[PDB]
Amino acid sequence: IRVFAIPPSFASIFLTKSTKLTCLVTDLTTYDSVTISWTRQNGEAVKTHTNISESHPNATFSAVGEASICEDDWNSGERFTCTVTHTDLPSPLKQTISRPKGVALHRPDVYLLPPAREQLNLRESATITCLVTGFSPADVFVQWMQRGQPLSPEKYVTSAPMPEPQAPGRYFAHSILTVSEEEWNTGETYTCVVAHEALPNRVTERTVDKSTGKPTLYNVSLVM
Amino acid sequence: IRVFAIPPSFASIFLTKSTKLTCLVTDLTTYDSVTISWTRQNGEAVKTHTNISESHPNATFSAVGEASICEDDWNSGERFTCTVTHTDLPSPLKQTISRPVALHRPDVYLLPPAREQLNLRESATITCLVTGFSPADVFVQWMQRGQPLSPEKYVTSAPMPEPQAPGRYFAHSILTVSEEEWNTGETYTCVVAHEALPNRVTERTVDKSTGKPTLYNVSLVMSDTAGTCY
Amino acid sequence: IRVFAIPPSFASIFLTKSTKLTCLVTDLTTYDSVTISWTRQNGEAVKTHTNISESHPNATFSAVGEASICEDDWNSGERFTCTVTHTDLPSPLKQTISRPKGLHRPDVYLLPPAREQLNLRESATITCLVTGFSPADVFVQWMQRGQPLSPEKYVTSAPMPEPQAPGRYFAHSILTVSEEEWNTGETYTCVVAHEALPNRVTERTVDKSTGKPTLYNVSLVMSDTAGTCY
Ligand SMILES: *[C@@H]1O[C@H](CO)[C@@H](O)[C@H](O)[C@H]1NC(C)=O
Ligand SMILES: *[C@@H]1O[C@H](CO)[C@@H](O)[C@H](O)[C@H]1NC(C)=O
Ligand SMILES: *[C@@H]1O[C@H](CO)[C@@H](O)[C@H](O)[C@H]1NC(C)=O
Repeated sequence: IRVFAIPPSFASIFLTKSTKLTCLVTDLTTYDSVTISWTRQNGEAVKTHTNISESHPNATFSAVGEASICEDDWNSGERFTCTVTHTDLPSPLKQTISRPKGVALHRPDVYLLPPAREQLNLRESATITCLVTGFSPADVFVQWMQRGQPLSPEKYVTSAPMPEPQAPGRYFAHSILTVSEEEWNTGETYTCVVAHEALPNRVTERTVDKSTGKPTLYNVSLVM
Repeated sequence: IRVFAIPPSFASIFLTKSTKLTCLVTDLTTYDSVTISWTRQNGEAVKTHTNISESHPNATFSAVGEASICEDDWNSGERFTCTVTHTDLPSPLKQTISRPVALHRPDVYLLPPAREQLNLRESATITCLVTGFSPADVFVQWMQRGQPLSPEKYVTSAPMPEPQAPGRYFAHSILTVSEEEWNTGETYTCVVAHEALPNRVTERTVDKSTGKPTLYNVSLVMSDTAGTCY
Repeated sequence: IRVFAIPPSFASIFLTKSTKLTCLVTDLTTYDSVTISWTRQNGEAVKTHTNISESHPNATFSAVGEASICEDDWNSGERFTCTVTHTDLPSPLKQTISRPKGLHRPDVYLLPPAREQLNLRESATITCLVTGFSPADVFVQWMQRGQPLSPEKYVTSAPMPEPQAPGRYFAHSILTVSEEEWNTGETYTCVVAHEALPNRVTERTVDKSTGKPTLYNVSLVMSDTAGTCY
């Protein structure tokens, strides 16, 4: 008799440029032929839903209802409801879900930290992280692109959001990039883009090179 | 009715300098005569539980318990079971917790702040990158010339598993400090204690003198009439 | 008729992480049918020992016995008594050994090698100086990269009180390294252990050029019109 719903975060909408509504109903009795539907605040009908998940091997039934709409409807303020109806249910339960509004809105600050000098001494690998702090809300999406070509999602893992101790309403995140030491010698800019709902373009990247953190080495002056 | 028993994490052992295991009962009604105890592999005298809770906001009753054991009798494979004889359950509830993997020495690296970060002259962040270690639950803290900092100042991160390495983990630890408190000192040695090192505890420190790789310059002067004494 | 006893040194509880008490039985006649064991002031069960020593050819009784205990029992205040009964001396000989019941943090000052040693192009000596710590009997070890070196590579000097401060001590520990291995760019950190630091473990690392950037100011003059000055 447990009902849950995962709201569509900004990190998932930015992937396919389209929001998706999902509902997770677990801790129920294993039975088939379960009707899952979505109802709006005004009762307007929703689009066709399919791709219903099966039951878990541990005697747990899970039903997922997919519904794709535009970002304007989700940002307008309309509230949805994951209605679950079945024979064993004495009454059709309801659960509302929407986008919480009324929080802070600060533009993210990207600080691409250069790799440490001692890391390159081993000549084994090199982990370049992208420090992003001072943003609201949390759960932002970051990735890496190789001269415009995105890399595989497996290489980079987004750190879990966590509130900043020195800030009342800001968060921070990390995104490492494990690459070989010999690779970061002929370019490898590794632009760190950030997805947030405060920037005018919602995307901000930084361009670096091998001689980024190293200051000038020559100061030769000519006197004539 | 579920009973949990959180094993003593390595982070709490080093900080408190004393091991302490907790085994409490949950999902129980508001009944009295609820006693708890500790049973070892063979069964001997244990420490009496103290600091009993009162109640919970969700209309339930619980009783936590702590004991005092040694550190050598934990990594040898010994098990500790907290047997609770509930009044409403004819069968006593027993929870056995113990410890068993590969061991890799952690790698400690300190990342200096970026050049563009100091241009704002608002705050400075120092990250001590720790990667390639096993198992998880590693405690990372910061100090200042031998004086430890308050736990509210520095906050560690979660032990996210390394994607490239199938059996390693990486952690992060930020330290937001003022911009003016960086060019006059504040080494902020990154002290980290792990259970896969010959010396257990290791620490590394960085400062502003780590850079400037012999920034030399040669004055090229020719066909000039200065009339001075070099 | 005197039974010696070796107190648990701080240098022995860190290298092996196992504090064990041992009382040396000497100055007695060599005979069989003897009872050697350990007793505690509390009055609980005490583990026995093994590895009985041989017989001294100079007609001197010798016996060694060690038992494995925990680490918090010695620091709590519990006393351990080693009583040995001999046929010639029926009177028991009680040997109560306990740490004194009553402190400054050590300072690691890694002295860089001089230039005269490198001029001979034979070897290089790196010493680690630690001053201002109490009490004595500390442990100094050397580690390379991520593993310790051989025990014979470095020898730790005996503790000696500071002639200036009556409540401070100092220790010395040198290390032999070739010139080629010194200019490679290694660390050769000095990690010690003390019973007063918040983490009890500290280490300091250096490099070939870690003190100052050592910038240059050389000027190249190729003008034949600018005269010189005496
Ligand atoms: C060389 O650099 C130093 C420090 O950067 C500076 O003081 C000196 O004036 C420079 N030499 C010349 C000829 O400008
Ligand atoms: C080198 O610099 C020092 C101080 O910067 C100065 O005293 C000295 O005269 C300089 N050498 C020459 C040859 O001018
Ligand atoms: C030494 O550095 C000073 C700047 O501090 C500069 O004025 C002088 O010309 C330098 N001496 C040389 C280049 O011989």
